[PDB]
Amino acid sequence: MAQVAGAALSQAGWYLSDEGIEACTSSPDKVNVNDIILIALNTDLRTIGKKFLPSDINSGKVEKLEGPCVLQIQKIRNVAAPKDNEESQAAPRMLRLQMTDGHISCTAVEFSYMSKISLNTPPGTKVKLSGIVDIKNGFLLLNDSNTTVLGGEVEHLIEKW
Amino acid sequence: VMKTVLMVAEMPSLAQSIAKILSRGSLSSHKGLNGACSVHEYTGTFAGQPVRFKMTSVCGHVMTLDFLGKYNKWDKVDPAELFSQAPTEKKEANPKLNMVKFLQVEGRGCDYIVLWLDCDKEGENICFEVLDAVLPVMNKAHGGEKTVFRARFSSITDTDICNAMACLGEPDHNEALSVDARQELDLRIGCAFTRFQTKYFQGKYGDLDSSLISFGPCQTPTLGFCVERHDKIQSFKPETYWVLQAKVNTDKDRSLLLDWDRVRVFDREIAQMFLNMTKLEKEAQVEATSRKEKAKQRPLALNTVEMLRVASSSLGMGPQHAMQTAERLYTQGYISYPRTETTHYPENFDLKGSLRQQANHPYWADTVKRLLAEGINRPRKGHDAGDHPPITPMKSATEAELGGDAWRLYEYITRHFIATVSHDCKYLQSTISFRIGPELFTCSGKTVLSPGFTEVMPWQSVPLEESLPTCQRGDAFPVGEVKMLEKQTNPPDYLTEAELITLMEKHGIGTDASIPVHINNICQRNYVTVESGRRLKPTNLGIVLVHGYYKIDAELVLPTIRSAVEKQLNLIAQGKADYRQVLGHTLDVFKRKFHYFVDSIAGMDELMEVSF
DNA sequence: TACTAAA
Ligand SMILES: [Mn+2]
Ligand SMILES: [Mn+2]
Repeated sequence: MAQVAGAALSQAGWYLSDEGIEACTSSPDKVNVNDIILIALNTDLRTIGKKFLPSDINSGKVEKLEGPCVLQIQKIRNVAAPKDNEESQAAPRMLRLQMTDGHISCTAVEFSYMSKISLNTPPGTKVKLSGIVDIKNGFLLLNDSNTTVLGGEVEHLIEKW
Repeated sequence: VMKTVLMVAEMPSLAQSIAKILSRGSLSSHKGLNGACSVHEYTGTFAGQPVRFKMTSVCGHVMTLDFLGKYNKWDKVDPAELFSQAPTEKKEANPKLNMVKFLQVEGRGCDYIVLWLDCDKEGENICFEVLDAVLPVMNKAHGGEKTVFRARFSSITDTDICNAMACLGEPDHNEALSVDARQELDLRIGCAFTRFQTKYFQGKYGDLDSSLISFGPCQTPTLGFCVERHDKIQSFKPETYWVLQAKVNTDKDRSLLLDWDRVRVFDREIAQMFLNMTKLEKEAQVEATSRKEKAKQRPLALNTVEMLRVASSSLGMGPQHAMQTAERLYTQGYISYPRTETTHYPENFDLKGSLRQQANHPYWADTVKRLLAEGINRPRKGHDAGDHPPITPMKSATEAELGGDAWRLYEYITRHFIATVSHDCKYLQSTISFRIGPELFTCSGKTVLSPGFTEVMPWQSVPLEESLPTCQRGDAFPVGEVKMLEKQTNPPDYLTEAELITLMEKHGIGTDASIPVHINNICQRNYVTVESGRRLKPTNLGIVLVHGYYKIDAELVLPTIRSAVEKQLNLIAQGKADYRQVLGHTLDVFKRKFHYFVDSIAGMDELMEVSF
């Protein structure tokens, strides 16, 4: 059922629009949540996702983020290194990730070391944020135990730069 | 009725030393026609028969390669005929010293020749020049017995020289051919490019009239290094750091300035958030300690490159001036040969005696006596290129005896020698890790246990710092005055002589005796000026020249074509190629490059116009 | 009038 599929996506962690799931379905003969997720993962989020991230998260006020959800990375920059020398090893590696759900954009900082995310991460990949995530001064604090990479294959304009 | 042998050395000091070693105290010496070389006589046994000996020397190269007269006029030859339609002949160098006639008169009656020349690559070329000079005069062969010999040696002692005299061999022709090819290529490139550039820029812009614009396989890359450093300096965008530091006032007497684990943050908001989550705390909790033991390595044997670098950095002397001072000290009899590359003391060196001679100076008396009483540590093993032994002191000296310019060089040399012979430096490093809320901090300190060469080289010493307080994990200390500091990146400064020498050695541009010459040449041609701190700053002429070279054909400036050409020339040295073939191919490719260059000078003119 | 390099 459509309600069953939507609920399944709900506990899975994907918050997608009704028109998004209507557009992303293969054929309404026998639909499977697994194939829906697999085919949606390879597309852009701005056209299929919904609005679940609360407003004002860019600024303060809000303190904690609840729910696993799914976010899309737009850009990654190594904060602890200058722009000219991005391969310098004079500092511990800190990453600032610009994340989106299609409507509101947030910013996250690598509090601890994570190996599953690198500087050459293909833009457009999807991340799950299971657990309770700390919000400090409008910044999402990311740890290795509360971030999971779901992969991503969306057309890359990064190669141009 | 007994035959005579003739032995040629590359320098009179070497000739006299080898003659005195091989002749057990019996040596009759007299001057010759030149007045700059001496002839030594002795009687010995060679090839199983009694023989008279005659030892002499030649001052470096005997001949250098130059064009014929008609093509040395600069105004009657097109600077493109120099590549393939120009004969070249060898002409005497330093004509005041009649080397050819001296060798001819000294070798009138000899039967065997032994070449005691340097084991360098050009030693074989000098060997064959001497053989060309002497061979048509020697008294026949009287059968198939061999008359040409060559001895391989690297150290001037008793046993090494005796072994060299017992292990003779043959000379090599391919190395001489390689050196000749290198000489011909260098001449036919430099004299072709320089003529065209000088004759061009002296006819359009009058500001640089009566000035010489030179091109070569070394000067151009040397200038390129400096102008490329200038390019980095000009193309720089400063940024803004944000560093966080905190102070801990444990034991109510000391204030430790902790260092942030994360060294820098480039985002103001992230730095502010870290500061916000840290400053409202009144405790600092220790997490871990460390008491690792380390060691500072003693310096290696002295080398000409290291001596030049130290003279330029600390003593504040130019490379040419330092070389002149070293040469005067060597010829007066105070230091060894000042142009070596080896960084490895020979196994038969008299280290104990050389250290024992300098046991009366008030500066080193205690250290030398302690070393001689408690034994000497063996020197570090290093490169053993068979050129010459490293630079070591040879006689005692005092500040009154030597001048105020050579005394500093002698002091540095003897201090380096004692440091190489001496022990190592041991220091205990202590690091203490603090936690103030989420973040981490570290505090580091050093404490020396047993100084080694430090007392001989006080500038290479670990600084004295207060010992870190004792603390075990779980203790808590009061923390106060945590704050955020803002810093900006600093642009790099112009190249120094030490850095330029390091780069030239790394890229294989220039030899041991060529780096000062090239630096002085690029300074004299007004390409680069010398400023405070021994820094080389490019001028407008150098900048425009290198930029035009890059725009037209970069292969003339990049510091790898010299290495590629050396690799290509090594083929005939190893016998895997042909001299004519390699020389023709290289000359053809460079001629094509020159023809592409000649009809594209407007690219350099358009940059010359704005400058001048 | 020189030039290039190398002992
Ligand atoms: Mn030599
Ligand atoms: Mn050499």
